[PDB]
Amino acid sequence: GVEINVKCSGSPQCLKPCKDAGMRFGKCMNRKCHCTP
Repeated sequence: GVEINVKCSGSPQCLKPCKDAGMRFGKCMNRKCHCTP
């Protein structure tokens, strides 16, 4: 279960493990963002 949010662009928190595409679409930590802006 890695979908606890649909509004959290806390980049090194979501983006540190997803330092691959964009900064957001869903959750930061637990879910390291669904990085599709």
